[PDB]
Order: sequence, then C-alpha cells, then structure tokens
Amino acid sequence: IEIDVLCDLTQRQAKLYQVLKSQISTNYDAIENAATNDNLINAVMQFRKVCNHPDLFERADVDSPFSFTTFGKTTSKFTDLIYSSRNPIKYSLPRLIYEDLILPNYNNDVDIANKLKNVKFNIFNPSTNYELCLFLSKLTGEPSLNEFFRVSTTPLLKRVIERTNGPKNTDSLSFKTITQELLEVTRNAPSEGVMASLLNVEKHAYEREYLNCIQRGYHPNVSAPPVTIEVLGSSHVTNSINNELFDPLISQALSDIPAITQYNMHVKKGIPVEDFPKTGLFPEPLNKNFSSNISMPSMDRFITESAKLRKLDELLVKLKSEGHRVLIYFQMTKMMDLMEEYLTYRQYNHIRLDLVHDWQTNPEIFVFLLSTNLTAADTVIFYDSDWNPTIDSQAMDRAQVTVYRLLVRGTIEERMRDR
Amino acid sequence: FVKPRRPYNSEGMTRILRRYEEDLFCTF
Amino acid sequence: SLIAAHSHITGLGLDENLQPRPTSEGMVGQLQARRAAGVILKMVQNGTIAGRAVLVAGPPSTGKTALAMGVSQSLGKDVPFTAIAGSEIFSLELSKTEALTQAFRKSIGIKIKEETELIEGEVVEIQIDRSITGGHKQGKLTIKTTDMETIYELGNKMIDGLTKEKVLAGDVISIDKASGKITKLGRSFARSRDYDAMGADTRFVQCPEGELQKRKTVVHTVSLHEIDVINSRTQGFLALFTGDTGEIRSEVRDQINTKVAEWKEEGKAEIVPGVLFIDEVHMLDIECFSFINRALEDEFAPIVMMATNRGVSKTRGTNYKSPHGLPLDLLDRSIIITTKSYNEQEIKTILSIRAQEEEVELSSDALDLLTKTGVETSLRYSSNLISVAQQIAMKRKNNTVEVEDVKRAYLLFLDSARSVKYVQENESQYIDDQGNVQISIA
Amino acid sequence: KSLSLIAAHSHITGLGLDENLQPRPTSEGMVGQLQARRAAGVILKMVQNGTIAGRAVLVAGPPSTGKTALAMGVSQSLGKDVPFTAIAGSEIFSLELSKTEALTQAFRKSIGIKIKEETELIEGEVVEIQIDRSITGGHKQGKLTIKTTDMETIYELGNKMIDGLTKEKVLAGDVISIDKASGKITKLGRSFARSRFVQCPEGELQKRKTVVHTVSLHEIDVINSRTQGFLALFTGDTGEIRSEVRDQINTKVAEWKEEGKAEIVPGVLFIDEVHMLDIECFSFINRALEDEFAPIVMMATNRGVSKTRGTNYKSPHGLPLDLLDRSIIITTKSYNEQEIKTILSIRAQEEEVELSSDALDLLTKTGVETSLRYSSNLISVAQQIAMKRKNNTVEVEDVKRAYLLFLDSARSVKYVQENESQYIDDQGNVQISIAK
Amino acid sequence: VTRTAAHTHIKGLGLDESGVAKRVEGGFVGQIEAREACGVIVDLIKAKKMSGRAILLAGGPSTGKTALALAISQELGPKVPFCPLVGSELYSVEVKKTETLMENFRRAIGLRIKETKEVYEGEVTELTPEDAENPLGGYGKTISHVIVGLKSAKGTKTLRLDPTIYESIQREKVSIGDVIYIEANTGAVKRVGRSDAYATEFDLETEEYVPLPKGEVHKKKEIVQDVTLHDLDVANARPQGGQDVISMMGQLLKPKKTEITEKLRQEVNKVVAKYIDQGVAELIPGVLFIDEVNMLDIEIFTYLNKALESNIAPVVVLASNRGMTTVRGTEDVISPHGVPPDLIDRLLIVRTLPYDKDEIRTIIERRATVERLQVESSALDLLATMGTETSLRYALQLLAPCGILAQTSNRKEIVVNDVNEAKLLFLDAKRSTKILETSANYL
Amino acid sequence: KETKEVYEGEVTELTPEDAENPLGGYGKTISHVIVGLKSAKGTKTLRLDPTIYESIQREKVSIGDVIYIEANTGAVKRVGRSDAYATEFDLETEEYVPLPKGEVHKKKEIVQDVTLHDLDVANARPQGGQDV
Ligand SMILES: Nc1ncnc2c1ncn2[C@@H]1O[C@H](COP(=O)(O)OP(=O)(O)O)[C@@H](O)[C@H]1O
Ligand SMILES: Nc1ncnc2c1ncn2[C@@H]1O[C@H](COP(=O)(O)OP(=O)(O)O)[C@@H](O)[C@H]1O
Ligand SMILES: Nc1ncnc2c1ncn2[C@@H]1O[C@H](COP(=O)(O)OP(=O)(O)O)[C@@H](O)[C@H]1O
Repeated sequence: IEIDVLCDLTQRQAKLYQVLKSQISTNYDAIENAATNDNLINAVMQFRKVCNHPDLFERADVDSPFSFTTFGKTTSKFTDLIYSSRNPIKYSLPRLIYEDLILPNYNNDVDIANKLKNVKFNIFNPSTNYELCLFLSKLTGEPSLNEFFRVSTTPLLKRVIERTNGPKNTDSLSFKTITQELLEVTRNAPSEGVMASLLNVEKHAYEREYLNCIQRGYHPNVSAPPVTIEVLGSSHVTNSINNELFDPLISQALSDIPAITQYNMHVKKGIPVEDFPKTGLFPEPLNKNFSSNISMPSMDRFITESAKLRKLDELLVKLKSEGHRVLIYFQMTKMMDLMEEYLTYRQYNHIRLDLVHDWQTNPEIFVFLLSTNLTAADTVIFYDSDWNPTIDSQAMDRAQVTVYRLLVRGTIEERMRDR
Repeated sequence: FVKPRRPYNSEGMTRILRRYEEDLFCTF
Repeated sequence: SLIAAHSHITGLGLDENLQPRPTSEGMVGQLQARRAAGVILKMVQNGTIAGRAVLVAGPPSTGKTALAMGVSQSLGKDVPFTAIAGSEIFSLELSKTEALTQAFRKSIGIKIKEETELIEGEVVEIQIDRSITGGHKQGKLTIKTTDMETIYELGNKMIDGLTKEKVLAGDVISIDKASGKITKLGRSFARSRDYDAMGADTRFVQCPEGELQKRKTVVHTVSLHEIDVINSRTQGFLALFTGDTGEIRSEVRDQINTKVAEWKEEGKAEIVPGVLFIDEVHMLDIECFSFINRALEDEFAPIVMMATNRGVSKTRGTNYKSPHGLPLDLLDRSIIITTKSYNEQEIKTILSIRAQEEEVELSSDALDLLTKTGVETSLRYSSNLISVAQQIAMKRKNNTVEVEDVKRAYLLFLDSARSVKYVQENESQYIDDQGNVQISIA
Repeated sequence: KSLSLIAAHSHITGLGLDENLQPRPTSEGMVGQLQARRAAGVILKMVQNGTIAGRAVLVAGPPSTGKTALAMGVSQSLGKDVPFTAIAGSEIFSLELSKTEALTQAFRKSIGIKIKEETELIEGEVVEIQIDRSITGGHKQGKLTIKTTDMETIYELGNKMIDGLTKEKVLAGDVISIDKASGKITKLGRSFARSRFVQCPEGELQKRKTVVHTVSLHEIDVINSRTQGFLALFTGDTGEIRSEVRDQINTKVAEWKEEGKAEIVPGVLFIDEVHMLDIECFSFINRALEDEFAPIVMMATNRGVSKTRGTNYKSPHGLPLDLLDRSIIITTKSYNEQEIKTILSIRAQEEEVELSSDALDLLTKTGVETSLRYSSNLISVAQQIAMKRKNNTVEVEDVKRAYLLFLDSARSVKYVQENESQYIDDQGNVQISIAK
Repeated sequence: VTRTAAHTHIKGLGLDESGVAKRVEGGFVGQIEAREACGVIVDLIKAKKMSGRAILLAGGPSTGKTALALAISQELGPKVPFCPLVGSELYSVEVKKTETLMENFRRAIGLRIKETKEVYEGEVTELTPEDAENPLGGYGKTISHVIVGLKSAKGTKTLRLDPTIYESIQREKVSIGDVIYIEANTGAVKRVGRSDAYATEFDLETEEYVPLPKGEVHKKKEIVQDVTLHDLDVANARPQGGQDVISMMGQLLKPKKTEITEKLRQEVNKVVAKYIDQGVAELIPGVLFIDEVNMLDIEIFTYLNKALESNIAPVVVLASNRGMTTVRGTEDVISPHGVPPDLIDRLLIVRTLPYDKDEIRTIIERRATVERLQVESSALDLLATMGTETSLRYALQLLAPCGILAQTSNRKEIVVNDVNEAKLLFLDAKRSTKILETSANYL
Repeated sequence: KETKEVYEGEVTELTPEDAENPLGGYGKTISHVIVGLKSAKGTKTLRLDPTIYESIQREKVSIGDVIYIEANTGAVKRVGRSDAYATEFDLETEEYVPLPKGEVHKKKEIVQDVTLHDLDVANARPQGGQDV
C-alpha cells in the first residue's frame, strides 16, 4: 500500500537550496521545526517550492551571454530589422585632433609625408629600384615585377583575402618542399589511400571520437561590441567608422552571397565567376551547437532538473501498461508545469479539475491532478510528504491500493517525513 | 496521417545527378 | 612496434587477493611495492576516491617506472594514464600552474553514451545541388536495401563526405549519423557502362538485407582537457593537436565542470578517473609543489603517482634541502611506496626475461657472467650489454650467445666506474672543470 | 559618484587648509601632520599655477603616517578634469612593455589638453512621426513633429534622417537628441506619458552646446601612432610607441597652444612604493623630469636606508642620491594619542559605527600600543560582533572580543616564536606530529 | 556512489544564531575561536559595505586553514563570488603578475543584472533577398535587403533585414523550415533547428526537432544574469558579440591576456553604477582566497598594498604555513608568515591551533563515515595513535588502503590487521626520511 | 610504396558532350567529357566523368596544354603548354613544358621516404582548411 520512495537532489536544486539557506539564514533548525509543526510561512513555502521544482521558483529562460549593448529597443506590410548595437562605453574625441592630425589639410602635411614615405622612398619601387625588383623576381619567381610594391603596401587581411595566384615561374629559386608535396597530393584525394590517410588523422580523430554531435559546454558571460568613438559635429568620423566596422570586402569575405543572387549576377547579369567577390572564408565551427553562444531551454533537461519529476517520468515509463492517478496536494502553480511536461514529448491522455464520471467511463485517460467516490482508480501517487494525516486520509478516501509519497533526501521534506 | 516533406528549393543552383546508367552535370 | 626498456611488463602480476607472484607478467621481485601498487590500482578502479598523492621512492635502476608501467598496463583501456616528466612543466607559452592543470585534466576521462543511426545500403541515386561558387550545397540521396528504399536530405558535411571517396550508384555504403562517417563498403551493381576516368577496383559486396536504419548506442571516452580546449575558442580542435592552448581561463573550467556534473546527473555521461604519473618529480619548482598541494584537494583530481630517485637533496626554487627533493607539506599529503634493491637471483631473472623478450638466446655461463656483471656494476649495464653481445654472436655466425661474446661486449663498451677510473688516470687528456686540457701528445 | 564602497581613504575629501595655506587641526577628513599638509598645499598650488614643470617631491616617513592619505588629499583637492595618475612601483615591470616605455606612458597620462568646441544639438520630445512609403521603396518621405516645453515644430525629413530614425526606433512620446552633422540619434527616454521616464526638455531647440574635452597626451600618442588604434587605450596593447610620434605630438601641442585652440593642463603622477623601481628606472626618471611637458611627480616610500633594486649597495629611502638631488622631501611624522583618537572617530563616523566613549578610549589605547591600521580594522569587526548580539552600539566587550579573535603583528610574532616547531622555517623544517 | 575529496565532509562553519561555535557540527571539529572569527568575517562580507578588508589565516600544516576558507565559501552561498587561488598561479607567461592579481580582484566582485531581450523567434517560411542593382561597386554588397517570414504559435510576421543581420542569419546556415531565434540586442542568431511540422525521419545530420515557439514574434523577455566585473573588462578589452568585422575577426584570433587599462575599468565602473542607479542591477562583493601566500614575491605584495586601498576591492583571505621566514624576492627581510610588515599592518591575523588526540580521532571517524567505511574501535584507536605519532593527513589518507585491504579479504569492517598492513605497505614522511638517512645509493 | 596510375600528355580536344533529353532550366547538361590526350608514341581518347569538367574550368585547361590526371582522384593538373603550341610568337608568359615521354596511361610504383616529424608537422597544421 504506502510505498514512500526516495530521491536525491540535483545540482540546480542543491544550488537553489544553498542560496536559500545562505540568503535566509535565521536559525535554519528553527525553520526545520517550524516546517515540522504546521514572516515565517513564506520561507517554508519557498523552500518547498525549491524542493518541488527548480523552475517552480523562477522559469529557466535562454542561456545567452549578457549583451553589453545599447540598441534601438521598442518601448511599446513589413517591419524592418536593422543592426543597431553600440557599446555603452563612449570615447569622446575632439574635432581638432581628427581634423589636424589624421585628416589631410592645407596646413597639414600627412598626405605629402605619406606619399613620400610610402611611394617615393619605397625600396620596391620599380621606377627607382628596378635591380632589387629583378633580383626578387628571380628569387621568388613572380611573373610581375610590381608584386613586391603591391604586397608591401597593402593591409595583411586585405592581402589574405585577395591571394588568388595561379602561375609561377619554373626558373626560380623557390622550391617545392617535401611536406608541401604531401599537402598537394592529398588536396583532393579519396580515403583509404596510404598517403591520403597518413596525412588525414585529425579528421579521423574527429570522426572516431563522435565530435560531430558533442554538446556545447562553455559560453561567455558578457558579449560586447567595440567601444564606439563619437566625434560631435563631423560626418567624416561617422563615414570612416562605418567603413571600418562594416568594410564590404571583409564583410563579404566572412559570409556568402545567396545562391539565387549568384544566379542573378552570373546568368542574368553576365558577371563571370572570376570577378565575383571572395566569399566563404569564415571558419567552420565544430558543430551546429558551437555556432552560437545562445542556448535554448531543453525540454529533456527540464525533466532531469527536478529529481521528483525525473523519477515520476521514469515511473510513467515503467507503469505505462496500467492505468493510475496522480495527486499533487496543496502546492499550487505546479499544474501548468505538468501540462507542458506531458504535452510536449510524452503525450498522455489527461484531464484537469463531471470529470469524475468521465474517468469512471473512459479508462484510456491516464493522469489525475485534483489539488487538495473515485473507486474506479487503481493506483495512487502523491506529491507531498507526511503532513497532518486528516487531509491525507481525506485524499485517500477517493482511493488495488498502491501509494507513492515521492520523498526527497537531504532537505526539509524528508526532515518532516521523518518527524 | 503523414507529415509532409520539407520544401526543397534548388533555384539557381547547378545540379550533379548520379544515377544507375549515366551521370549528369547540369551547369549554367 | 619496437622493443623498449619496459616492453616485457604486461601488468602487475598479482592474484585476486592482491598478492604478488614471485615472477608474473614480466615483473619479478619487489613484492611489497607491487602489493602497494595493486592497492593503488584497486583504489583507481573503485573511482570514488579522488586526489590522492602517491610517491614511489628508491635508488636508481630499481623499478619505480617499471612499477608505474605495470600499473598502466594493469589499468585497462578507456582509463587515462598521463605519464609526464618533471621537465615538461617548464614552458614558454604556458605557466607552470597552467601546464600542471592541463596535466591534471588530461588524466580525468568522461565516458559519453551517444545514440547513433546506422544506414547501410545500395545507393540508387545521388542528387547534389550546389551554388555557382560551390559554397552552399544541398541535395537528396535515394538509398535502398532489399526490403525498402528511402530518400534522405543531405547537408553540407554529408555531401562533402560523399564527394571524397566518390560514391556512384550501385555502391553499398554505410552512414554513421552521429559521427558523419561515410564508409564505402563496395560496389554491388557492376554496370556495363564503365568510364575511363576512375581507376577504382572496388570489390563485389552482396546486397544488404533487413531494415535500412539500425539504432545503436555507442560509447566513447573524452578527457576533460579536450573539453576545455574545444570550448576555449572556435578552432580548439586544431589546438588539441598543435598545442596552442595558451592559458585557458578559469571561467571555461568552471562552466565545463558544471556541464560535466549536469551530464553525470542526466545519465548521458559518466566520469572515470585516471593516473597522472610524474617521473623525476624532484625537477619541479616550489611553486609547482604549492600548486600541486592545493590542486590535489579538488573533486576532479586524479590519482597522482610520482617517482624520484634522490635522497635529502636541494629543492628547486629554494635554498634548503628536503627529503626526496620535496617539501614537507607535499610529503604530508603523500603516502610513500619504498622500492628496494635486488639480489643475484632477481637480477638473473630480470636479465633472463629481458633476453627472452629481445629474442636473444643465452647460455648458462653467459647468463651467470651477465648476472655477475649486473651485480657488480649495474643491472641496466648488463641489460644493454645483452643486445650488443647478440650482435657480436650473430657476427660470429652462431645463433646463441656464448661467454666470449659477453666478454667482448664488456671489453668494447664501458660502464660508469671503468670510465671514471680511465678519466681519473688520464686527467690531463680531458677538459676539467676549469677548462684546461693537453691536446698535444708531447 | 560611480562605484564606491567604504575604502581606507574614503573619509578624505581633500586638504583641510585655509586661504593662507594654513592647515586646520581637523578639516575635510584630515587631522594632524601640519607641516606635511602645508607642504602638500604648496605642491597643490604649484600644480594649480601650471607654470612649473617636472618637479619631483618625495613623501617619506614611517608606515601608517599618512603618505597615501596626503596623496589622496591632494588628488581630492585637485578637482575634476586634472589628470591624477596613481600607480604602484611594481606596475611598470611589464611583459609587453619596457620599463622606460611604461614610465613614459605614466608620465604622459598626467598631462592633459583642454579643447572647447561647439555643437548644434536638437533635444526634444517627439509628438509624432509620419513616413509615407513609395510604391517600390526607392524614395521615402516623412514628417517629424517634435516639441519642447516652449516650442513645437514640424520637420520635413530626408532619406538619411528616415533611415536613422527607423533604426533606433522612435515612437510618439520619446525624448530624443539629434546631432545634425554626425547623424546620431540618442533616445534619452520615454516622456511623462502614463499609458525609462524622463521629463520633457526646456525650449529653444537647435541649441549651441559647449563641450570641454580634456584628452591626455598618452591618448594622442596612441591615436597619432597609425599602427595603434584607440582600442589599445582600453585593451592596453599599445606596445612601445615610437619616440618620433611623441615629438610630432609635442610640436603639434605647442603650436596649438600658440594658436590658442587648446590649453595645457598639468597634473600629478603619484608613485606609491617608489623604492620598488630599479636603478635604470631612476635614471630614466632623472632625465624625464626635465621635459617641458612633464607633470609633477609625487613619490611615496617608507623604507629607510634600504638596498636599491638593481644594485648591490644601500641608499637612503631606497633611492640613489642623483634622484634625491632632483627632489624636495616632505617628511611625515607619527601620531600621538589625540590624533589617533580623532582618526578612529572619523573612521567610525564614516562607516556608520556608533561606539561608546570608553570603547573609543580602548581602541585608541590599542592603536597607540599596536598600530592605527589594526584599530581601524578592528572597528568594523567589533561592529559586526555588536550587531551579532542585537546591539546597535559598540561597547567595550565588543572591542575586547574583536581583540581576542583577531591578532595584531606583535602578538602573531610572539605566538609564532613560542611555537616555532609547528611552523615552516627558513630551512623547510616542521614537526607536524603532536606527540613523541 | 559519490566521489569524495579532502574537503567533502565540510558543510559550513557550523555556528549558532549568536555566533558561538558548537564543538562538533558542520563537519568541523575544534578550532572554536577560528570558526567564530571566520563567522564574524562572513557577517562582514554579508554586510556588503566595506572594501579591501583583508585577513590572514595563520597556523601550521594540516590545521584547517583551507577548511575554514571552504567553510566561508559554503556559508556565503553560491551567489557570492568565491575565487580560490594559489600564490603560484599569479606567475603567468602571457601578462604581468600585477595584472593577474587585478583580474582576480575584479573576478571576485559580482553583479546581478536584469536584462530585457528583444527577440524575433519563429519558423522561417520564406527567405528572399533583394539584389543590389550594381553588385560590383565595391562600396555596398550583393544584396540590399532580405525578406524573411517567421511564424510562431498564433502569430506570423515578416522582417526586412539589412545585410549585416542576414549575414548573421546565413552564418548559422538557416534554410526554409528552421525555427530560429534572433536576438536584437547584439544581432546574434540562434538556429533552434528543424520544425516538427514537416517530416522528421528523412534527415542525415542528427538534427533536433522543435515545436513552434509560444507567444507572438518580437517578444521582450527578462533574464536574470550573474556576471563579474572581470567578465565585463575582458569582454570590452577583447570585443566579441557585435556583427562588425572587428568583433568577428577577434572571435577567430587566439585569446591572450592583456594589461587592461584603468580607463576601461573606470568606464566599466561608470556603466555598472548607471545600471545600479536605474535599479536594474545589484552589486555582490565576494571573496578572493589565496592559499600558500608565501609563494608571492615582494612585487605582488607591494601591488597588494595599493590594491587593497581601492573602493571596489573584495574581501581577501590568505593562508600561510610559514613562521619567521624571508620574503620571496628579497634577501634579508625576515617577516612573520612570509608576509611583509607593510601588508601585515593591513591584515587581521586569525590564528589556527593544532589538534589533540581525541579531536584527531573524531576527525578520522568523520572522514571514515563520509567515505562509507566501517572501522572497529580498536582500529580507530590505532589510527588515532598513528595520527598523533606521524601526522593527521597520513592517518586520513590511509583509510582508503585500509578499505581496499578490507574488501580484498571479503570484509566490510576495518580490523587492526588491515591498518597494520597499511602501515607496513605505505610510509609517512618521517619513516621515509629515516630510510633516506640510513641508505648509501641516495634512496 | 604506392601505385600511381595516371593519364598525362598534351591534349587534343575537349568536347563536353551533351546528354539526350537534357532536363530543363539548365544550359549544357554534360553526359560525359571526352578528352583526347597524346604523348610520345601514344594517343588515347578518354571518356571522363562530367564533374571533372568544372576542374577543367578550375585549372584553365585549353587545347594544346599538357595536362595530368590521376585515375583514383580524377583531378587534372595543368603542367603547361606544349613546345609545338607556341603560337604567340611575340609575347607570352606561359611555361612551355616538353611533351611527356612514354605512353599516356602509365601505372608506376613509387617509393616515398618521409620522417615521423614530417608527418607530425603536416598533420599539426590545418590541411587545406580554406578559411581566413
Ligand atoms: N620488478 C621488475 N621486473 C622487471 N624488470 C624490472 C623490475 N624492476 C626493474 N626492472 C628493470 O630495471 C630497469 C630500470 O628500472 P626503471 O624503473 O626504468 O628505472 P628506475 O628504477 O631507476 O626508476 C628497467 O629497464 C626495468 O625494465
Ligand atoms: N592625517 C590623517 N588624517 C586622516 N586619516 C589618516 C591620516 N593619516 C593616516 N590616515 C589614515 O590611516 C590609514 C593608513 O595610513 P596610510 O595613508 O596607509 O599611511 P602610509 O601610506 O604612510 O602607510 C589610511 O586609511 C589613512 O586614511
Ligand atoms: N577542524 C577540523 N575538522 C574537521 N576536519 C579538519 C579540521 N581541520 C582540518 N581538517 C581536515 O584536515 C585536512 C587538512 O586541512 P587543510 O586546510 O587542507 O590543510 P592546512 O590547514 O595545512 O591548509 C583537510 O582535508 C580537512 O578536511
């Protein structure tokens, strides 16, 4: 008949219990006998709420980094969405510094000195240093003598994006190394070849360790954009900042053109594929889980967050062959959690507290609630510990007699049961 | 009932069809 | 592989009552240390006891690392055994405490259960739709077994795995859904239309029958340090092999600890502990010893075995001398296994085991001479002399090794004491501590 | 205000000095040290005059005598927009910066440039926004009706105003601010509509606003270094700024002062525990104090005839005699019973600790026999002991309990020396066993 | 069943409501005055008023200083940030030691923020881009806008995205039929996965299948987030989270510690004080624990002298086994506990006393009960005599070999023969040193 | 030791033969690619896969170039132009390789000597990651 059954405490339940015991304090033993004998009552009810479900205390929303942003938020046919994130930290720069030290001016000399240092006195200039360019072209094997001046006067990321070089001079001192040859033979090579498999071991370690389906464990706590510099009364600063943060070559390189757009430029507009902007250079993540730091609240996690609910769920897994009835007792606000528990993955036929005659006529329904004669029921399961037995006996007056008092160890609930 | 298939959009994309007898490369 | 110095040790040689046999599994003698190592091995195999420091002490050429390799061989598979020396901690890209943390977390394993669908069948049709630049890839795969035939939707990675190891129609292939593994089992059609491009000579495979999708549960072990390196940055899987994991932050470690506790509480994963073995532990700094003292008190701390062969010696990073080169607060947290020297019979049995492992046939008197030389000079000296005596005997065109081969190898190759005596008798011929030498004959 | 818990120098609001630079006995949280406070007022007037460059002063004395308290008083009496750079002596031993480069950055963080500029701003409360979309969307037109407490107007918006208002979504009832030239719209917040909350701004829309910017010379050095963005002002990876950039910045600042477009604000570089620098840093300071764009350097040390770092000899204050030749030394003295009692009463008044007169006398006796910092630390734990017994006033027994529970330096030394076998000595010897 | 460590048996300080210490409660035995002083310090931390308060736990080896620090952390709760540290951990090869100390100082100070997130979540129904009329200008991109239709439960709306938000969309590989989650605060997109409205048995990429999100599209949800000041400092020093190319390339670079300037810390403090003044965040000061504080050299102590005087510094607790020892990095500065007298003057030394025979006996008993072992009374008395003779830690660490030898002989109890055999098999430091002194070939 | 089976030589024709009833909405759907290779004393016409044809566009293979195809991988390799096909008499930057000797179809056993450190270095770096 009565089968008091025990459970452990999960990690989130233990964390909430410890933070409640540290934020309440005030003679926790007196709180224990206060919960035994029945401000003061609200602490007991919130401790029982933590004991029932961690999500009974606060709902578990998305797991995302804290956005250190100021953006356009609604204070409350299409509605457009524009990226408008900015750092709350603002660096104020005067107009004098920008217009006298960075921008060219008639009284300034930054353009003249920049051309003198970068073009006129460049050692890779073929107009003044043709011998060095010829020596470097004999060394490297570059087909163009202007490649050294172009490479030495370009940004390194811009150089990385725009390296599409096909031919090389064979009569040169640039040599093909052994390891580079082993790289070239396995650039496009099928598996189970000896040279192919001897140099592809990282992919084999990826495949045999099942790293394609491993979940993400770490996300950062704070995500922030770069510090926005504001200069009052200057549109040149805004234009330069927008050209730097949203440079179209780098933005196109770390992304992809849509496929119908590629069809429109290539076929409809006649643009050759060689003149397309370079795309697809963003590195692939480990999984789809590692692509973003936002984590959705898992329904399967919600079962295992509470040991009571996890043990109840494996009990309905065990006792699915025989009809029964579940009882929640005095704890409010735990109903809708059960409705979203049993109407997402494990769909059981159910009613919400007429329906007594519906139970006594329909046996395919599975779950009762009736928060505090029903002789058609066959197996009862409770959700409260050993309180004053008057309302407990009134509950079992409804009524085979199988009783389950899901008890949780290491908490006030088991303390009061023991009392 | 049976749930419908996901909509498959392949507009503006070259096709490589490998079948039992012949292989095709429908390009642009 | 090749024959190393500890290749003969295939375990610990202990009964079910943790009692060591006199000679078993390549280990002979050292009974108390072997029994203590069996107790340590049972404590590791229990898995409920964390962060215990074990020190193995004794003279050189005694069997501390032999005992550690016996523990490692008796440890079993899917249990980590990180065997490092004391010189790996001193690094240019990592701190001493960070290198010690990575060595600690390499020894803790996580056994993960995954659900996998295996799809083995003949390919009817592959349709691959790619973009103009080839970036976006999608398509369909009509696959078939002898009972039913289905059509699947392909992603980017599955198409990338289909292009390499080129699958045509009529090929029997296997699809591992949880790992993205494409395994071409072979070709079952053998069509008359054969292209001149491929050089494929795939074997005939019978048509697979039964169901197309088979559910199974796979089990794989991943160390903790792999999980911190993977979650530390974007391309952490490259850093697992390049070793460019520079000073992983403590926030990553805390989140990985909470996530693996959640994986333990869900039944998806379990935590198995392993052994961190540190050979030549006297080489560590006092800062390393303090970090080891505080890192042994962690929940995710493995069993630490340390080996040293030094008496009351100077602790590195300090100005005083301590027993075993280790400070007393570290020795307070450690239980010391003592290893003792061998007699004639144990040295003879070790040399016979080493000669049997090296496929070297010794006579009785050659083994007696090798035992006497091992007792007089060193066991490692005679164990090294075995191979060159075998080479001399094979140069003499006889199969076995005689006494004169051992005498010739002893005359050709010197030990420590003979070389010390030859240097001391000819002191002017060698560069001394003051950098003085007489190169000239006259 | 910013983030401020109660710290060691929170009670000091400046130097308690008169108009004749005479120190009051108790004013602005500072008691005692009349000669030291008058010398600090003289140094403060040297900073406020702005005509004297590169003066090094040394605040020397025993520990817990108020050298850092004097520096905090100078910093609090300096005011706003005057650069006060307080660093420790160990902060300049960097892994990615040389020590002279870190000293250069600390020197040039303490000299500011003051530039005043005008900006036209439109700060108003939005009545309504209408935008009529086209058939396709090539052109967008709109009217923005905005108001203040005094005015009310309607604006015919262009395309860029419409794009900058749809992004950063502004509805009716929002107080916003618009910069017309830069095209930046800042939502100050929701107005007083009952349906955050900010009041409707005053009238005269499109007003001239004078902004006064104080930018340190290190920031202009980082900006003018074309390989360094200003994110290195926050990330800290400036990485050995070249000298020629600093010469161009000095010439540009001198020509800006000559043209009248900017002013120079000298400040104070405070170095706590200046004995921790080595001899090469002292030589670099010895040469770098001669610059025209050099701040006034306050240095604090407590060591007396100590070994100079980087050398093998001993020097007074841990500083070589060529550095002490370039400096004038302010000497702080110890405190008597009355000054210790006044400091403890001020510290108790700051932390909202109500304590009795005999408890104050006991804490003063403890701070005379032991140390001022030990009693000032004992005040808060005695208060916690007092509220543990549900008492709002610190009695004598609370101070006695705090003295029993928490030890001072001399008691810890005596208790260690009586039981030296239980601790780890210089040789690493300890007897962890308690018997036999 | 449960894996146990050296400090598993300790649940807290174990004090009364008046602050007095029960002799055996909370997993603690003895150290009544030290536990009372730690409780006073815990109440001082819970006051959340003072800054830079520093105490020192002083005593011999194996006396319970780290036990008291863990008890302080357990009594404060998981909300209060506790940063355990070793003095050797501050020596980093990437950045200076003072920057590491300041980073741990900011790591020990916490913040609890309520954050409102604007969310566009739902299943993608249509995703059509509008191409630019001049694709190869070099100033814009190949597209101008992207129309995307999202339906949630009882709601459907369409969005016109600029190419930056669509770039964030397409880097998640979003197709038709994917339930997605766009965060308008940063532009970050989460692909929840395939909708269950279609067939879910024809995929090969082990994807998850989710229902339609409840409520309307464009929700505003409130999240309670617990961060530290160091999290904000390292997020602003290395910017990731924006959709500009600097944030995205800084995602892909190798992370490396940098000397975070005082200007960034003051700006972060200003933003946090603005968050507090709007009543949306609360400040939770915490504890930085430094065990083996003797390992710090004189430069870290000098920087600690300045850093304890800050108005945002946490409560710093330290531990040391040293007596009258020279400070590291110095030559002749003999100081108590290896801590210089300038820092000792800023400290409050909490003494910790050694234990008696019966206290050692009940400590062994509690460690045996927390490890699920049964020990006979005579074996417990022999373990107590061994603990008083050799060391307490040697007696505690010999319990597991005793359990192994007990379960080897098919017994649950630990007899005197088991602890005698464990004494014979495993050696303490004194017997090992006696073997070392009486050996020839440097054992 | 490994076996390399290759077809190399100067090419003679490149006809991407179109399929019968060639679907709809696509231009020039290729059923197979016919490549006519010639070398010293040998000339072979090869019927390749259609998907080699984009590789034909990748390496810029035209009539008169000396190309090189492995049988197992099916990847072309433009070695250069033939010496006889030096049509641009005045100015050209092409690398004119001689016509290769022996038959077009050659299957040879080659031996490669590496070290274990070479394997470790080649496996450590990302082998053709094609990212930024
Ligand atoms: N009990 C043993 N059984 C077999 N071989 C042993 C044993 N003890 C030592 N050896 C051999 O002696 C040699 C030295 O032992 P090792 O542990 O490697 O060095 P050390 O004892 O100086 O740490 C090893 O090659 C090992 O094979
Ligand atoms: N004259 C003073 N008036 C007020 N408070 C003082 C005075 N002198 C010292 N203090 C206080 O005593 C404490 C320790 O003094 P401190 O400034 O550290 O001296 P030092 O830097 O020489 O060690 C500080 O918190 C300081 O606020
Ligand atoms: N009062 C106590 N009650 C119970 N266990 C204790 C007590 N003091 C110390 N211990 C135990 O002794 C061991 C040594 O304590 P620890 O603080 O780590 O060493 P130390 O005091 O040298 O820092 C710990 O594992 C702890 O569980």
